[PDB]
Amino acid sequence: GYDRHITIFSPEGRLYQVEYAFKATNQTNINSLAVRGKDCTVVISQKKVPDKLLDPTTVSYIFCISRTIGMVVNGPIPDARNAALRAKAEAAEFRYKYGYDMPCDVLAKRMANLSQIYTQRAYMRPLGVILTFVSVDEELGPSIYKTDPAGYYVGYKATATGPKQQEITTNLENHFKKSKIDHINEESWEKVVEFAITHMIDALGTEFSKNDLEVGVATKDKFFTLSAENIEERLVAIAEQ
Amino acid sequence: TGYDLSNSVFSPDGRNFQVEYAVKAVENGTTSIGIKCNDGVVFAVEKLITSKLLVPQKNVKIQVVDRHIGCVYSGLIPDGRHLVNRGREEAASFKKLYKTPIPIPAFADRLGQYVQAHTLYNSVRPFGVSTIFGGVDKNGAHLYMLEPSGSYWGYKGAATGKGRQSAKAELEKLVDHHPEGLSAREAVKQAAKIIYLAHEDNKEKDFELEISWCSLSETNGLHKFVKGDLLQEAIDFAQKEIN
Amino acid sequence: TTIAGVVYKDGIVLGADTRATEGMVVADKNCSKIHFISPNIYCCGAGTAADTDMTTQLISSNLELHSLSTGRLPRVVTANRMLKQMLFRYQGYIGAALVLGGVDVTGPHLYSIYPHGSTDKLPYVTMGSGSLAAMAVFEDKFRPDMEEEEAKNLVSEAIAAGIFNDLGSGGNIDLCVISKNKLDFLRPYTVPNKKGTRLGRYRCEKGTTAVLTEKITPL
Amino acid sequence: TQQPIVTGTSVISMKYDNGVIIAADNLGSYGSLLRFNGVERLIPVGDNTVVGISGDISDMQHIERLLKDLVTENAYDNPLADAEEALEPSYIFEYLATVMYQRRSKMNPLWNAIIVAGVQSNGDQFLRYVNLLGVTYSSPTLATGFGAHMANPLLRKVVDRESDIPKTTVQVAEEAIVNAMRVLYYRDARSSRNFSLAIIDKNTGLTFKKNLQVENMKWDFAKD
Amino acid sequence: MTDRYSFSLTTFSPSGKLGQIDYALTAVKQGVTSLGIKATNGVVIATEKKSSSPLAMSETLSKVSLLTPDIGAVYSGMGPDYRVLVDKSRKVAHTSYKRIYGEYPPTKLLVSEVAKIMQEATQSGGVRPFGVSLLIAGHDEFNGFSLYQVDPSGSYFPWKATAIGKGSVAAKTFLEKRWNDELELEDAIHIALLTLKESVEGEFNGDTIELAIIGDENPDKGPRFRKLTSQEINDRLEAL
Amino acid sequence: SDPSSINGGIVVAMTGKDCVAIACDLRLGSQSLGVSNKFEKIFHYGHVFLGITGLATDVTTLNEMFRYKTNLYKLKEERAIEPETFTQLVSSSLYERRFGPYFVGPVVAGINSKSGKPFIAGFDLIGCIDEAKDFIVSGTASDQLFGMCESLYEPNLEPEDLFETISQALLNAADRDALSGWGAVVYIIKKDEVVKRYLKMRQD
Amino acid sequence: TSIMAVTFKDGVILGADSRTTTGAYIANRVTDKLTRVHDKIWCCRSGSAADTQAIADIVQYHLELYTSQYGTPSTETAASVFKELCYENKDNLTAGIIVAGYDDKNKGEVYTIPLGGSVHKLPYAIAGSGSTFIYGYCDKNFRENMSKEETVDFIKHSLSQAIKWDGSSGGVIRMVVLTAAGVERLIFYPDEYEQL
Amino acid sequence: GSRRYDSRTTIFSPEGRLYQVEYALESISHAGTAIGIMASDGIVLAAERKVTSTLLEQDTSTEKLYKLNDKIAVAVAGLTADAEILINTARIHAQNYLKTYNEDIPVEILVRRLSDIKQGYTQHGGLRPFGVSFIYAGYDDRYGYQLYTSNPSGNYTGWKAISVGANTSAAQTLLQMDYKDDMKVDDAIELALKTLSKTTDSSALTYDRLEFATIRKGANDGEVYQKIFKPQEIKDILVKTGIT
Ligand SMILES: *[C@@H](CS(C)(=O)=O)[C@H](Cc1ccc(CN)cc1)NC(=O)[C@H](C)NC(=O)[C@H](CC(C)C)NC(=O)[C@H](Cc1ccccc1)N=[N+]=[N-]
Ligand SMILES: [Cl-]
Ligand SMILES: [Mg+2]
Ligand SMILES: [Mg+2]
Ligand SMILES: [Mg+2]
Ligand SMILES: [Mg+2]
Repeated sequence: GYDRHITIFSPEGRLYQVEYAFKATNQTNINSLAVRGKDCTVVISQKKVPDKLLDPTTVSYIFCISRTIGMVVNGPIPDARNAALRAKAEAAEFRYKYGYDMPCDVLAKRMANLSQIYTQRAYMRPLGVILTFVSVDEELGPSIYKTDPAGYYVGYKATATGPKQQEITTNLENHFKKSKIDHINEESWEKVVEFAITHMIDALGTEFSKNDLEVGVATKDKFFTLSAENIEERLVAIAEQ
Repeated sequence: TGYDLSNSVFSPDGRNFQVEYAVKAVENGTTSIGIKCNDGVVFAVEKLITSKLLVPQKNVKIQVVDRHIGCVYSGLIPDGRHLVNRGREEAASFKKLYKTPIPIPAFADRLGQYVQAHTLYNSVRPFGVSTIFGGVDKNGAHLYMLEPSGSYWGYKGAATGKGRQSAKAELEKLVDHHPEGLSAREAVKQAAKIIYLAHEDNKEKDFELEISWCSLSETNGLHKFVKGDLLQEAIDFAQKEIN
Repeated sequence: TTIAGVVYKDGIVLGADTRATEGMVVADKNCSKIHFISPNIYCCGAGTAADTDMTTQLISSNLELHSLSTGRLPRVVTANRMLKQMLFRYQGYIGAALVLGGVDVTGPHLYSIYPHGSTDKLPYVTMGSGSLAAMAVFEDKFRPDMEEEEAKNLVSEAIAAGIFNDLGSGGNIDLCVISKNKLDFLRPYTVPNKKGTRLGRYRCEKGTTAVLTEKITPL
Repeated sequence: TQQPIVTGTSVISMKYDNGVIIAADNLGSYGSLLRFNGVERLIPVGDNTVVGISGDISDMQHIERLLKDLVTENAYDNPLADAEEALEPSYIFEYLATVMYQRRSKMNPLWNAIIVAGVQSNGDQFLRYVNLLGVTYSSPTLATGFGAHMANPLLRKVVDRESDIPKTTVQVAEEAIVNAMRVLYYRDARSSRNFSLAIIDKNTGLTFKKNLQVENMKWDFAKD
Repeated sequence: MTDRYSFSLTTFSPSGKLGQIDYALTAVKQGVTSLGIKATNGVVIATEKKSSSPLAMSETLSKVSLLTPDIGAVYSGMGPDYRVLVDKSRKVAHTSYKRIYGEYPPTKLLVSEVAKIMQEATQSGGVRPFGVSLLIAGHDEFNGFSLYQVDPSGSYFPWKATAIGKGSVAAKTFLEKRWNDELELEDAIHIALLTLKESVEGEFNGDTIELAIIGDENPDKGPRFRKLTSQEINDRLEAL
Repeated sequence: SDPSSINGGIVVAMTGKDCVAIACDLRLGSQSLGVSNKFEKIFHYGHVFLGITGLATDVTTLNEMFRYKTNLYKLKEERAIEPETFTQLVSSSLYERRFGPYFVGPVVAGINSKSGKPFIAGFDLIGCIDEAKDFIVSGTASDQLFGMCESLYEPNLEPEDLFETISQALLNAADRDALSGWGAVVYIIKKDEVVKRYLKMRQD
Repeated sequence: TSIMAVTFKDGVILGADSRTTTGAYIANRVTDKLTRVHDKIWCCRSGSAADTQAIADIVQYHLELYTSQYGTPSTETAASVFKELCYENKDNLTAGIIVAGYDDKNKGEVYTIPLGGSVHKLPYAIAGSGSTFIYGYCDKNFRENMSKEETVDFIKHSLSQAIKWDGSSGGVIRMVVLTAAGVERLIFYPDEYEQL
Repeated sequence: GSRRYDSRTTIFSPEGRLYQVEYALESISHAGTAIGIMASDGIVLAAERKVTSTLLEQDTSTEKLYKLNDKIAVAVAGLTADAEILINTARIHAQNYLKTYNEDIPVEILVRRLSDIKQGYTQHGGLRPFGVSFIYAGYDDRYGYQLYTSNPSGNYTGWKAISVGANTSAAQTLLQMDYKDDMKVDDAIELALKTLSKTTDSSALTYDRLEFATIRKGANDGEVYQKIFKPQEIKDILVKTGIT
């Protein structure tokens, strides 16, 4: 049964190493969510600091890839950082060669094509991570694109990733079935973040403090992550209505 | 089964058993710790005196990287040395290009990516060391701890090796009882104590205490070894606390 | 060669003569010097002709593959970069002197690219042996935000200046008008010189040439 | 093969009874243009060595980094980095000498003349020269470029052979060096008034003197 | 890091089977149904857009890809493998052909180049075969309209009409009855939409179906490849 | 010293009405010394003809190289190469030696078998295409041929009118060049017959 | 070419002419020789246009990638990357680059990199063919901790003279102001500066 | 490391056979039968296509008979993709030889070259061999008409008549029974089709299940002509010989 140890076909036409890399994805036990506004793309993720000895400021699964592109990772941090460094490098090389900022989807496809190589070449293992890329693209507008260990990638209106992804997905599906639009019809990103947090609370059935969340926001010409106090202000507004 | 026979193979869990087996080598090693203080960091390590024939103060375990970073590790000592050699190459190339000495978070990822690379192929073995390291850069003090998987985080205090649970409990008390912070000279004393308390897990043989520190006020942000009177003052403080 | 370009209100007007020379001799009187890079970007070419042709073809090919992967129209800056970085790498040995003009998502852009890998971003440019003649016309009469038919005339007037005053330049005037709504490839835009009419027929009558042997093979 | 662009002129030096003195002006010439007036060309390595460098300033800055990097590297896994296993003048020199000759042998020289002045572990005076060709030599007085023609003659009147070194005090040697720097300022078209001087003594250690100036200048005979 | 896999991962078993090729074909079998039909004045290729989630924008995921202006491709099997074959096919159509001859390759030669790439994954060191079967439809001046199938082995066959993946056995029987040598392109599109409806479970409309044609030139030439819009498919579903 | 004028010789090609003509001299020399009067410079790959002037070792090499390439082309494509396609192949092949070129002056001539359109083309030594309808000239007496062709030529000539035009252009140009002549060949190419004629000319 | 960078109280200002010549022909009379390698790190370019453009693009790339990993680079770091390229490729380059940038910690900083590939940190720097004519003027008139208006006038007067005497220099005087407040672009036309 | 997963394609069994070559021959034994018959005035190549549907476009299809140059052709049995790799290599060797010597490559030289390539995959490199057996039909002015075969081992031999692929045992007996040295092309055409008609695993032999070719010097002015038969022509020759 060496067809389960390396990336070759089993008799069923399956790559077990790819499937087991998908299982490594949930090893962190963190749920992420991404939604789109009019002018923005918001990505929120659970933050869990179990050890009191940890510096909580260094515990992050959201990455600033370029100025326009942000990336949240569902999976172990070493593979997450492997993917982050490569994505940063690719985005910088792109801008040098082609003279304009790498689009979110072009990066997603590039990282996906790399992920595909590990599923075909035997010496390389897949990374045990799902990469959700976010930006406000200058051509396509608010963008969410996701990559996985299979080398699959696709654009999203909104998405969710993690152990309880199905609960979050159906919660989001139901809201967009009502509104009948591909986005959160809201001017300010502040309120799109408030939506994202609110719909995660409802879906997961857990309240959050400022230190239980981690928020990334893409606007035109910059992606940035929110501080604990910026999130606290967001949580106050949710509670007050 | 057979998923644990080769490095970089995912088990049906989603685990890399070879990395988890490297952790067993780390757990087998001597106790090492790190303490983040007000304007710097302190590193300390338990050195088991196997025999009377060992020359005191000569078999140094803590290693310096560049002039401002200290590294200490538990587990397979040669693997730790290999990782520091690489760290020195990384810190050197960084300074060569960018002029400034390598920042601690920047340096932490350099080691992190290299250790992670040794979990990507079956032709290499993972590192048999957890590495505690840090120093002072332009943004102040930073303490890190880096595992065989390539995982690392920032810490207030860190501990690894055979006496890690004992040490961790002691580090957690310091964090609770000093929210405003710990001074560099306090941290040297506390480091000594914690190694002495964590020695109950390696109590058969007697040991030798080794401490180092970077502090903005006490060492001008440079890594120095604690020697002579300051070392003896810390040993006396530790010996008093166990009794 | 006289090649030129201007930025006008709605977009870009490129211009070129049609004389290809070997030394002092004219090999082609109607040879095309305005090249296709992408559907929204064209390139006028001067200097060494082979280098001009192959450099544009390679960057056009690479931009086509880039544009298929990204699924969106290519930009002038990426055409500019790809030409620039290649020409620089070859340290002037690829003697391509280009006027690169096109219309992006970010609006109209015009560049001059030199053999050594320098580029200038400008509202008007001229290159080739007739650049000074053409540049005189632009310094005389250019203004920003021109209407289309005005810009067409100015470029045509600038290429003409080169045609008549520069010996390296001649033949017809080709234009290429690029805007968001259209691409007009005008070849020829003007025929400023009539072909010289011959007064005699000097063609020989059948059987005049002395043959030794003959062979016929069918296909 | 290159050509030197921004350049430093004479580095001068001599041995005396307890140590060595080295000096060099603070100018970075750009051909005839006296471009940079704040260039330090004496670069200390630890507390027992000063490397004085003339010639191409970019190549000097490269060598400056190699020495800075050498100190870092010697400290690695070396508990006696500030004691018995500290860098010696002879180690620092031999390294540079190896580098200089290796580079000339690849036809890509570091376009400099270097004098390594210092004091060894056992109190011995170290003073040795190396240049872009890898040519090395030692003498009681050493000087590079222009100073070889004007400073050496004056300094050799103080220490003419080995046996004069124990007879020469630090005051006599420093006066001689400062005197020689004045003579060079009158006569070297690519020198400057402002200079740095460094004494490495086996008792008093490294004394580094910045912002010195040539003074007592005889111009009064010009008016006639 | 040494890529130590310098030896074949596809080898002959005692029975004469190449296991990994057969297993790749099993992966293709599990994939969603796609088909191709050749008319007299065109070719049509079609597949189901099996959306992994309703939140996912299935417009971004193109199963039908343009290779050259006159050649199109569709697949059944592993999507990521298809994507990198399309990348290489597009590139080889420029490097080994267009930059040499100043024109795009004919359908059969581009097919042959893709087949070569897939064969090499079947014999080279340290790789598994591609887990896709391709259906390549195209036109060129001297061969006219053509439709090819390309399997994980690297083997390729020209077809009048065929189907691959999930319901290919049933779909091929359906096509055998309906196909003749006097079909117009519109007749072939009609048959494609009928044949594809059998293998589709859920929603059957322009948003869940991807369908392209190689036909007349759309205004040096115009491109013969054209991907049908979501509206254009729905119009033909009313006359179904 | 100048590689393009050691061995000498010329090629000219013309278009006519439903026909093309290509012609060349027969000389090969070492500068002043005449060596061969049987060195033909026109070759064919199917129905596409290729004249090549310049350094004779490169003439021979390129002939062998284009035979090689067009043979493989035919095996793969299952059809003979066309003039338009071959022209692009020549250009590519020449430019891939951009910084160490073949010292040659090639001339393509032929009729597109499908469209029936007469086609000619020329190239510099690094593959820039002269794409002229009227005529293409090459070799040591190119200037002489340009003059002859510009005054003698007119469009849409019948095959045997065109023969007299191209032949007189070649012969009279060659007689004003020291390094050309020693015989000549003229191909008259039609959609499905080719007439090859050797010309009588002065042998000095 | 006449270019200069001058530190002042609130930060630093870069200044440049706009003339690019091919021999005696002015190829571009509206050249932008002040190029941005980071938000508040810019450079003045002199020498081969192909070389200085190629370098500046590589630097921009390195500092973009530095920022992705380690946050905003110091002006010193930018100068070091410029130096590394210029020094290691000295045999194949003709580039004289002034690097200028604003940190909040360090405030305004100016580094000059002449032909050799050496680095020199200075209060102000002048460079290009036209600089020779204003060494005297600039030395006599420069003061430290000037106001923004004084530094704009110092650069304007200086480059005015550089332009007047150097044929290789001319056109408009462009400037780029780097302070805590942000990045301000200034332009000054012949009719303004010639009458000074 | 990687050693764990290595099949070791280039080793001897205890009996002194090459495992992978033997297994590749087993693969080839299931491929559609190909027959070569050499007459005094030409060579015949006949081959049976496999699986075939009514929807397979036959006139633009080539799985069995390929052209190497104007004098030499091959019939394939095994993996078609593997064959095409080797065929394009062979096509180049012929043109390299033509370029070097200005003469067409002799048939045996081309055959040896390909066979030497196949051999290399059995002795080094650690890769699987090519699962292909060729019948080479060719002419040159030294030996005249020649038939050869090669197989995955890299061994090649010359023949008067030969089969590869499926039912070669049965096919070779039927050929050995009816072949004679004075035979002519038209008779060999008939023998080839009769042999396939008896050895086929199909119910009947039809035009759509065949590829067919002849190498005749039988041309005007004694020059060699390769004829790859079109679908309609194979149908005519099937009626002529009396099989359909
Ligand atoms: C005008 C350029 S100029 C006089 O320098 O301003 C013109 C532009 C042009 C012509 C043709 C095309 C075709 N697509 C595109 C752009 N260029 C020339 O006239 C140019 C100088 N001529 C050629 O390059 C010429 C073309 C032949 C087909 C006649 N080839 C040559 O002159 C070669 C050049 C060469 C030889 C060796 C090494 C490098 C370059 N002549 N020769 N021999
Ligand atoms: Cl890619
Ligand atoms: Mg793998
Ligand atoms: Mg003559
Ligand atoms: Mg003669
Ligand atoms: Mg001026």
